[PDB]
Amino acid sequence: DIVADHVASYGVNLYQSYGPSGQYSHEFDGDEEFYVDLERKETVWQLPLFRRFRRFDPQFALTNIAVLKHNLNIVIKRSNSTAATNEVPEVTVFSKSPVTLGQPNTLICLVDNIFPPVVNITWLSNGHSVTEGVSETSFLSKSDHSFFKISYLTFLPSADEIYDCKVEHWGLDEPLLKHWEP
Amino acid sequence: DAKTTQPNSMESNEEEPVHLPCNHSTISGTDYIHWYRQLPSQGPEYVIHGLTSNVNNRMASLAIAEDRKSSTLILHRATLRDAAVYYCILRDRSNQFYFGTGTSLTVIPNIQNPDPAVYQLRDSKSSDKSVCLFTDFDSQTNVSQSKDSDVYITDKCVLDMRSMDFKSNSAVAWSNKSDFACANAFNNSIIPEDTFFP
Amino acid sequence: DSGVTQTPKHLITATGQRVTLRCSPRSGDLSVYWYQQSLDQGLQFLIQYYNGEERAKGNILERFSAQQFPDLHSELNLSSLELGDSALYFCASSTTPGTGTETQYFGPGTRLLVLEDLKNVFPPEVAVFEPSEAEISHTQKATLVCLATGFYPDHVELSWWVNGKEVHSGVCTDPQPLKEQPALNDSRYALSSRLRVSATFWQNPRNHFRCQVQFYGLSENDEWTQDRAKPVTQIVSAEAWGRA
Amino acid sequence: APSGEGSFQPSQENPQ
Amino acid sequence: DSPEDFVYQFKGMCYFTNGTERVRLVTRYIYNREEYARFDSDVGVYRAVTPLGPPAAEYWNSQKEVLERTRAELDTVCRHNYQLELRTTLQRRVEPTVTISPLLVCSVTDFYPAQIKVRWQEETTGVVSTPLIRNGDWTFQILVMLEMDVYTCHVEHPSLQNPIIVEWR
Ligand SMILES: *[C@@H]1O[C@H](CO[C@@H]2O[C@@H](C)[C@@H](O)[C@@H](O)[C@@H]2O)[C@@H](O[C@@H]2O[C@H](CO)[C@@H](O)[C@H](O)[C@H]2NC(C)=O)[C@H](O[C@@H]2O[C@@H](C)[C@@H](O)[C@@H](O)[C@@H]2O)[C@H]1NC(C)=O
Ligand SMILES: *[C@@H]1O[C@H](CO)[C@@H](O)[C@H](O)[C@H]1NC(C)=O
Repeated sequence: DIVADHVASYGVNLYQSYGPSGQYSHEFDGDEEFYVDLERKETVWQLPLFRRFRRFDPQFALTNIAVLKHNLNIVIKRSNSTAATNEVPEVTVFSKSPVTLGQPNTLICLVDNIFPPVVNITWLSNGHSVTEGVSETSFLSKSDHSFFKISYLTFLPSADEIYDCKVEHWGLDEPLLKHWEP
Repeated sequence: DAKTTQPNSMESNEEEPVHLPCNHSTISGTDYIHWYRQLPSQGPEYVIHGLTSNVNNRMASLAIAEDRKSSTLILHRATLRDAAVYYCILRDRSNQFYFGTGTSLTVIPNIQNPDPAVYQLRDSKSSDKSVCLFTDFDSQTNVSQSKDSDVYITDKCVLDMRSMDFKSNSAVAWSNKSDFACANAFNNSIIPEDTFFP
Repeated sequence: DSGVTQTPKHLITATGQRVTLRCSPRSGDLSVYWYQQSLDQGLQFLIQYYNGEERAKGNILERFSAQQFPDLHSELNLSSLELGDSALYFCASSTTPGTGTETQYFGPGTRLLVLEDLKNVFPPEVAVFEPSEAEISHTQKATLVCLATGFYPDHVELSWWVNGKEVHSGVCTDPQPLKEQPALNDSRYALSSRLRVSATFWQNPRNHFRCQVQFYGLSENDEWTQDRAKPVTQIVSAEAWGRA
Repeated sequence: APSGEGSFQPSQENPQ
Repeated sequence: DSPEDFVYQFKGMCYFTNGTERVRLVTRYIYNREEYARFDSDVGVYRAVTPLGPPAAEYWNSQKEVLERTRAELDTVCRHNYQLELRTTLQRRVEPTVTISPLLVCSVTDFYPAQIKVRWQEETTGVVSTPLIRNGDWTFQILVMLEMDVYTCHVEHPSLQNPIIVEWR
């Protein structure tokens, strides 16, 4: 382990056989600055400030991931085709700010110990699926080389409105349901 | 994104140092400085590269200014083989090369003992065919083309008789005409006063 | 030289035709680049492939396309040829897709010449001019002159051969060929070279001197209607023996 | 104009 | 019954301490969750971490242009980008929203950066606090509870010129 006032990943390069799929992002002090949409060849900054004052050429992400794809192919042969082990994720649901009935809030669903980086995070309101007002972070790195993803749900707090965070991963024996009610 | 500027041409004297400048005020912290060379009509070939620190290698040296707003390619001793087009290119990660127009370097030999003369050479197959040779003139002499349609005059050309430690300049003139004399073949050119005519 | 090979070395084709340029990168090199060097636009980058997939694009025309096979060799295909496509096409190779410190290794290039018709393509006439005895008596040196004349295009390689071996000391070839009719757009060229030996070297009848001119012309698969010999790629020579 | 962000490049595994 | 997956991660990390004075880089080449090779700027050469690493670290160390780029990345990546953070990220200061709602809980939400201190008459010694909560949208959260006159919550954060006090009754 290394200790410092600040830790930045410039950046997090991920490529895996399942899909195949890749991820390119930069992090600072544990928060994601941006990600590159590898299909749209576009840099997506995570703050209005970054969008207004910073710039990353997406062409460098794509080229990096191309080398990862080459590297993975070589190392699969070297490791005598050793596949990834599935980890059990840890799901936590909590609000963004204090709950006030009739005051727009955000439910935060933290999914930690993701490995491999393949996950389905969804929301439920009174047992039924919710797509309206849902958004999530990219896979965020960890020192142990597992990941964490955070999912959000904008909602209006009310009585007779129970919430759930449904997580699907190969590390689980059944889809994890993390409940939340105010 | 950041581009370089260079002189379009430079003329240097043989055996003297060559300092090819490059300008790049707009350089980024992420940009490396590269120099490539190209002889005609061969492919470009790498010379040197650097970031901030001055670099030295077998081919050349590279001086980068403290503010990194300019650089210089140093040839410590010019050679006639050094005449080529020199490209100062900015490199960053995987971005593509932009060669730009570069500097056409021409190297001129110091002719130690000039002996300007015009000679006539007959063809090895047929005696009737004739070529004129203006040779051994100093590099300050300039060979002008013919003010005739039936007469062809080549530009100067430097040969190196290495073992003899001898270089010489020459241009060749020829024509189809029977009355084509060598004594009046390079008269449109500024031939030296001391030029020998056999 | 650099380990990058390119085929064909020279290419003459008519307008509207298609050409396929081949490029073999260096062993171990996984990235391939294509450049076009013209008089009009200079050295321009066209395309980059890495591990058989497109990695970078320059200002390449839709009628221009490239590929990189599993053996990492590459092919540049140029369709619906125009006179302006007449240039030098270079390919380069590199280990990785590129870094700020990584070298690009270049091939020798392909000289592509797009013509309206091949009817104006001519091989050269070569001649050797024996040293002036006036030069010998004055400098104690002997200059031999060579004259390659009336060739089209200016795709030629002139070399000097003393006693069956190529020489480079005392040799001087014109850097550019001259236009015989400076007015005409289809004019034939001339190219001269000099070889200077000692008076006593030339004055030896045992010494053979040969001026060799390599002409890059038409293909064996190219059609010829004209009642003159097909101006195919060929060697044209002129020799001279020493004079006592 | 905003200055372009720097980034590390992965070194490429030996193909041979 | 689960799909087969082979994962590769390349991590180029920068560690900054005491402004621009101390800077250290670590590049990590990971097969699945196993780091097999790495370049630490303090070492200055690629090192094999597991027996999967010697064919890559020895190869990269034999190529001058690979060692020169990796070494120069301390300047072309870490140092370059830290000046870009100085003007944006490091100047980002979001003041917290402090409220008390009855066990009396003082909720300190949506603040940036991490550096926070919360105190609770005189300060008490019997308070249960949450660990620092990372919301993941560049804002933090911290909740301080207290068991069982005027009750006051004292919050200190770099964004504030003076600590924010919230009272009860
Ligand atoms: C912290 O870093 C100082 C370096 O100076 C600056 O501050 C940083 C925050 C950053 O902005 C950077 O770019 C600046 O350059 C150190 O001080 C320097 O130390 C050298 C060597 O000892 C000394 O010769 C310099 O005069 C001194 N510069 C300054 C600006 O003070 C700190 O070192 C401590 O303080 C010094 C004054 C000195 O007493 C030294 O022995 C101390 O270690 C660094 N502090 C720590 C805690 O490491
Ligand atoms: C995610 O959802 C799709 C459709 O329901 C499914 O095919 C896929 O396997 C799921 N992945 C995981 C990790 O459960």
